[PDB]
Amino acid sequence: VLFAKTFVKDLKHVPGHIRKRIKLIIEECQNSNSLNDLKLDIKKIKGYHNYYRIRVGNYSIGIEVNGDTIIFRRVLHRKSIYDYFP
Amino acid sequence: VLFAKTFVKDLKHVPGHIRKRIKLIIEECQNSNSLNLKLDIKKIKGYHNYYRIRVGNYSIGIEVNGDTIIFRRVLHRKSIYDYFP
Amino acid sequence: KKFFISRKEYEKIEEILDIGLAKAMEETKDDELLTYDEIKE
Amino acid sequence: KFFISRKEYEKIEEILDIGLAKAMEETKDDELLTYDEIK
Repeated sequence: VLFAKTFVKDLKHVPGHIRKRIKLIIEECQNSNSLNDLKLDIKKIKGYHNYYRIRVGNYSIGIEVNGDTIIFRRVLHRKSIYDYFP
Repeated sequence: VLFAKTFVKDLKHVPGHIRKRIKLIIEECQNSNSLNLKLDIKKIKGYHNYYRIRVGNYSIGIEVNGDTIIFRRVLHRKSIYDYFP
Repeated sequence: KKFFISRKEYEKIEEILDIGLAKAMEETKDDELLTYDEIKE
Repeated sequence: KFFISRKEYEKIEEILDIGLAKAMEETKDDELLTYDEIK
């Protein structure tokens, strides 16, 4: 697993219980280098090559899967996403 | 009033009951040449001379070029999502 | 299997809808303009 | 509350996906940190 700098800033504004859930995800990612789509809500983002979103409550984790490499790029609340349009 | 070619294409998808309400809108601004009327009309932010009229679940997109009202689009809210962003 | 949203969410969605409609209009920029008589054919 | 379901919900989800992808594009040149480095 790799983590974009910004993902760390993103994680500062995440409630304790959701960070805990994210930690679990990363831990399971560290043991298996895979994400279980039967246990997690995982969706490929259309119009991009290797972007996926995982839904954790009201938060979406934005990940890039480059080959075998999993990169955690962002974690944002639903309300914060509505702001990323030019 | 003027009508963009696309508006006609857009109208073939609009149901009867909405088409009746649009006709009443066209009929009124034909003699007044203004959309100001019990209309749910708003100016679209970020754009020049663009206006939206809500007709139930449909939105009519209008451009006012000086003193000319141009009906450009009429779309169901579900269809509008694809044009964003 | 049935969804419900708040008023603040509805309001944000109306803002999205205006912009989508604006972009929908931008697509018609090169369109022939028709009179009322011409539109009924 | 305001009813929405359901084809419309999916369309809103698509927009949310694009917003996140765009948020992710802002990090394209970011330093990528290891599992060890992050804390």
